[PDB]
Amino acid sequence: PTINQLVRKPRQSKIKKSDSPALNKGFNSKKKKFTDLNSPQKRGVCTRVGTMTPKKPNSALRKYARVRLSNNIEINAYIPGIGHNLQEHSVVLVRGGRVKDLPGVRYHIVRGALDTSGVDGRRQGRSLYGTKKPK
Amino acid sequence: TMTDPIADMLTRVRNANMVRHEKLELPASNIKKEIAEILKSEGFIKNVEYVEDDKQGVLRLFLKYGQNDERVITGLKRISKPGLRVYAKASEMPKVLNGLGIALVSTSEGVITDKEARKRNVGGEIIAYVW
RNA sequence: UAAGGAACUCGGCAAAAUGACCCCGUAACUUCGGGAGAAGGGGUGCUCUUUAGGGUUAACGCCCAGAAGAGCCGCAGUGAAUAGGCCCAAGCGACUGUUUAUCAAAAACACAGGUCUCUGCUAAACCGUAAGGUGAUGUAUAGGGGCUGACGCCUGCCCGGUG
RNA sequence: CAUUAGCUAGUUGGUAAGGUAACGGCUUACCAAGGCAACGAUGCAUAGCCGACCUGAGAGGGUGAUCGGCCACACUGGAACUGAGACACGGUCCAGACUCCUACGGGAGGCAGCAGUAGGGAAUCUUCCGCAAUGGGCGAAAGCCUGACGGAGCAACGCCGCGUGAGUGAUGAAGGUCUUCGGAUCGUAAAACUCUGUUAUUAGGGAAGAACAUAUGUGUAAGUAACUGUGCACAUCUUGACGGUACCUAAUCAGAAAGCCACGGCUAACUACGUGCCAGCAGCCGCGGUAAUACGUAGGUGGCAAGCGUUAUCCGGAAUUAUUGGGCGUAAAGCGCGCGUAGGCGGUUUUUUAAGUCUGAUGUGAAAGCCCACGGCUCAACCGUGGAGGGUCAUUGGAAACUGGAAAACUUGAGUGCAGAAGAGGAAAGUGGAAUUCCAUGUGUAGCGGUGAAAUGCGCAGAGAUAUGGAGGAACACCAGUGGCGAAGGCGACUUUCUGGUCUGUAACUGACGCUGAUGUGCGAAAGCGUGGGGAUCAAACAGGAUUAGAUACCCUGGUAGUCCACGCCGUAAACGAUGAGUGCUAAGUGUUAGGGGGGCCCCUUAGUGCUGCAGCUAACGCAUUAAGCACUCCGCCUGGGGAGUACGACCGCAAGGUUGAAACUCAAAGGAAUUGACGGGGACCCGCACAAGCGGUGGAGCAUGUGGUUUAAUUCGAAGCAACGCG
RNA sequence: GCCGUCGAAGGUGGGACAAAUGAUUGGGGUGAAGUCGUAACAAGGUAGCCGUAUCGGAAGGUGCGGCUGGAUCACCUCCUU
Repeated sequence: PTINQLVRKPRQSKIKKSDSPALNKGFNSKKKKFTDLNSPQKRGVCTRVGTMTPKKPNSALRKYARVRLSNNIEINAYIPGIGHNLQEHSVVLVRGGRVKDLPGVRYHIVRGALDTSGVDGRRQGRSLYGTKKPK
Repeated sequence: TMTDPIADMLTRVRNANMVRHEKLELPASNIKKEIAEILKSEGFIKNVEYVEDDKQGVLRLFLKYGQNDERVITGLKRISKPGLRVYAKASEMPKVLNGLGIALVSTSEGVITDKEARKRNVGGEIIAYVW
């Protein structure tokens, strides 16, 4: 635009909508209010453990878990790895990162953490997927 | 309506130079007179002729071209525009094409070039870029 | 009339409660008029100080009203009589009005507004056996009859039958 | 944040009085009606502010941990007392909510001080030592207090530095992994000899931080009658939490000291095995369906390394808000068009001013930070010094070109005057001719009408046709054209009356009076609505009759609103040149409309309207003096596709509905131009036993054969449209 | 000691705003190659699109106005060589 049009109407940049919104909100049990926190991870309770069919191009039974976080927020989280020991009423640690196939899963359950075991036979890539150094 | 007579002058030179016209005429003004004589002394145009008519006399400019019809003037750019004026200090005077082109600066010492303007250590309005 | 306050009852029937004046506040909803006194709060006695106001005027004086203070007294000061209970929501009817004098006042009848139809003027329609009238000393923007019933949005399909 | 537009009533000013350290509606009376606001009053939400930190080439963008400056707060809320200073974190009174004691009448408490506990959370530490130094309070001082502070404890939380070994040594042992079975690779890697002690262990030394204060003496100065005493000058004595801690010196040992992630492309690093669209991987492109360098594992490789990855958030890359540094013909984007207000911008000359602009000088922009230099820790991190830098800064000189202000002057811009020109420009009222429909008659006889074929339908109660006449409504053939006029929408029969705009020529007048234009205010095709008229034709819808498998459609027959008029309302269109307005410049050629001047013709020229076409622009198509080129001013608009022009709110409207206008959620595309094919019930030209003329055959029966199916002990396996089925 | 001006907390009342929840009810998005038609892209079976109104199980069709972001065809009109 012209300089005068810019002076009257300064340029407005676009706002950035962030992924993993449920990690950006805290809770205050005393005031019954939601806060803004920007947490790396959040801890929740598994209210449902099951398996989800993936998007159309792919075909594989993917394990997931419905997790109610520390907030009053109920999200769906992926379970990386082969074997998992999670049933209902399991405390998990949930990080960011979505699954492309699974529609409605925007988070990942951290393996090898509070009440979540690692992958039994993992030998290369043990930082991810939990599990300690064999021998 | 007409808002920038100087920008009209540079565009007249730009348009005539593009089609390699040997000469052009434009309504004259004191500041437009000086810019023509700055371009003459800097070797961008051949000659400046100022003809006295009754009203706003005529400025005749004879453009210069080189051996293989090489347009001596490559481009013209109005810097200070009526919608947004540009003023520069002597310390931040711009160097057009690393000194291979002149910037027309109107200072308290008259309409001069950017090279010796740093010599007088004065600033003014950056009229146009000629390279 | 102790305490309770619709537990009575078919139903708050009856009774109780508000009520005057002054000041402040008043929502949804609306056809923009209203709703509305909506709701909901506060004051009113007496004496003194003070001192605006305009009314008749020659002025005294006579009337009728204001404001600010300082007191006084009772349980209570529109100290008696007279003077709206209110709010939320459904039907029904637009409304003011009129009806069974003497068991029914309403949701029934009117209504303003619509529509259909008839009627050309000795009009149609009506009272009379007729003469005479009404309509009207009116003339299709008038008159009679049917139906519906402010306003807003609308009013589908069927002409076999019957008129 | 405008989907927060009107906010206040001590409010705003004045006059008095009071009280405040002090001015002041600070408070109170009385006057007046004032005050702020699209330059965003008010309201809502959010937030301590800054030096500074992160990022970026810069412009910018994000942030406000530790350190320093300011502010505010001390369980929540009011108030004052003492005091120089408080309306007071470890002070007082009251109220409240809690927690505790009580002989029930009454009492006590406040870690957002340092530690520490419970709780919340993904997440953040010792209930330590000392006043040895620096600072603070009090005291003449010695001293006392100091959870300030100086130090220790814990945490890879970060930055920096050093390690975990080196020289020679077969890139051959033995072992893994592949293998083309020959070998290759781990690999100088390993033994193997020498070698060091950074580290570690033990066993001896062992700083600085210490300057003091006081006390003691010694002189000096001032004041002294004099002395004490005080200030100053000197030298003596003293003391350390850290701490026997840095650090150094001897022996001793390669011994006690590496892991994490990747290896499909972006992007450095490939093989084998397992699995087989499963298990699983994934930031995107995507991988995985018996031969994955993409999944899991094993070797090897590569990147880093006491760290390595993942997640969370910011900047960059992103020119993806484009001031630097983008666009709006077809990709997103020019408001449907005028009239116009604020604002923004503005023709030439002279004089002046100096607000901007430029150039100095002062004061300040604290310190700590960034950068540069220098010095000290063995280097570095770190520390300390000196510069530099940092402002829309304030005061004060100087310059006068430009922008701004003031005073003069000028016509080219813009307007007015005069002489001409054309026009379906608009409004009102009249006047016509052709045609359609209907009606009345005369003639007239069996059909009319319509389709691809029909039929519904109109007729025999005389239709259609033909002739005459009448009634009524609507529109104006020929003229008529890349013609004209209008801002756009739009405007065609003729006449008259009002009335708008435009063009040409002249140069008589004014001397910049101009452009654009948010809000605003008007106009604005059709359709639609209200009221009252009118109603010929055509007709949404509605009825039929057909076609189709169905046909609430195209075809036919009728037919209502509407189509017409007068008032209002509506305010939308592919309202398009899909192209904002103004100004100037930049090759040509050839038309047409309306004028002018020169020599029917030629030349020149002004304003429109067209078609080719240069430079130039564009992704291409294309535009091109009627730009989409080159420039300047102003406004409107856009920031991936859906959700969606949808909520919701507001405003407008009788209604239909119009304007403004999101989000949750979802995908990695959506889209423009052009290219190659393929498809067209999509046409023109040709060919072909394709059609026609045909002579001249099957599908009915019995048998044979091959199949399918059934059945069987098995009825062996293949062929399944043309191109399997008397096929192998 | 009394009372009186201000006065926190509290009480009463009518409004404003914001979240949550509510029988039931609307459109959207996704999915399993579920059923009826075939509306647009080829003149897409009847050019399309825009505005508008009225009807229809549904895409839509039709009525009026406008555009080419339409074929072929009959030719304009210029250009053109």
